[PDB]
Amino acid sequence: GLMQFTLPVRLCKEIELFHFDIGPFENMWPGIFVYMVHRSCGTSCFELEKLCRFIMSVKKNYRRVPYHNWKHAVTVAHCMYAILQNNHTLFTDLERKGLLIACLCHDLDHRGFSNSYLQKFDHPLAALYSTSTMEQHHFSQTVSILQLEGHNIFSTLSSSEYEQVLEIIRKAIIATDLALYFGNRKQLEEMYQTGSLNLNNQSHRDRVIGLMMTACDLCSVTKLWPVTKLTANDIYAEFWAEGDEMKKLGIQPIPMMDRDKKDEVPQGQLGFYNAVAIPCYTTLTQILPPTEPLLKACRDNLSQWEKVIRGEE
Ligand SMILES: Cn1cc(NC(=O)c2nc(C3CC3)ccc2Nc2cncnc2)c(C(=O)NCC(C)(C)O)n1
Ligand SMILES: [Mg+2]
Ligand SMILES: [Zn+2]
Repeated sequence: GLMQFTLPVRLCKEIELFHFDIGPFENMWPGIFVYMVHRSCGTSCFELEKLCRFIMSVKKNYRRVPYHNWKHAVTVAHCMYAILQNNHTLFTDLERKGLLIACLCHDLDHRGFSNSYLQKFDHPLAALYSTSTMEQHHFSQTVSILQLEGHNIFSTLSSSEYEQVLEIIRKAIIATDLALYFGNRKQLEEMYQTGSLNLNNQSHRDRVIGLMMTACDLCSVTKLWPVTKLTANDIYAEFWAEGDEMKKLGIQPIPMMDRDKKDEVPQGQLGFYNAVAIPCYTTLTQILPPTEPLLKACRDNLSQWEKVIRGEE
């Protein structure tokens, strides 16, 4: 209770910023996450012994893949921290509790392959879950660990408040199916612009929380260039591995996933920045102005990709 986590000065300062990198020291990441919970939610939110045992079970059940790993899970959790600490009054006590835990669990048990490859491989999870195949599997994993003994971190909530938070976490983990981002944003764009957006409307809240979960998920496009550039390599290591497996089924993969098509990558990032990221953060700023720094960071990294095409690097 009187046991505050304190980070070295550089981290203490640099963790409040949006563009923070959580560093290459794995064993610090659980402390970082706990520091973030305590400042974002409170020292009372979670029994510190149940939290630490949860955190380390979640860590155990992320795999050793290049991108969709334990570092991603913590990275995404930080971007959510940053948003909440810059939107102090807007979000309920349960929302702050739920969301940080959703982000840490969003990609639980990721294999390094998309929903499309699970379908075309005819994987069992495709049979169980036709749409948002992995994201439903992720949430299934979270629920499984929450229920392990000495892991129920929400044991002080009422039966209703506990259903509330698992629903927040369910919607939040499904939201990270990018195939749902497009319509969700498009519906928030109109609502803002026609001025019918209303944060007391709980169907609108689910949408805005949906945007926050994309924003956080893609937040490697919102780092300083050297972190974004280097994380590109990790994401494309999963992409090219999946295309290898697409080739293996007798399917010529989309250039993105074809490791013979590395020349096309800069342009592919443009199309991604213009098509998915700039619009994601634009629409997020319009709803949550103090998230502007994610847009600024995104655009800077958009410019660095133009500069790579122009040969200046
Ligand atoms: C050519 N191309 C690249 C794509 N995606 C990515 O490059 C990308 N995806 C994600 C996850 C999925 C959200 C996260 C980071 C990413 N890049 C990145 C850059 N720098 C640092 N870290 C990460 C797409 C794409 O998915 N289009 C959308 C579809 C293909 C679904 O239409 N198309
Ligand atoms: Mg995912
Ligand atoms: Zn993710």
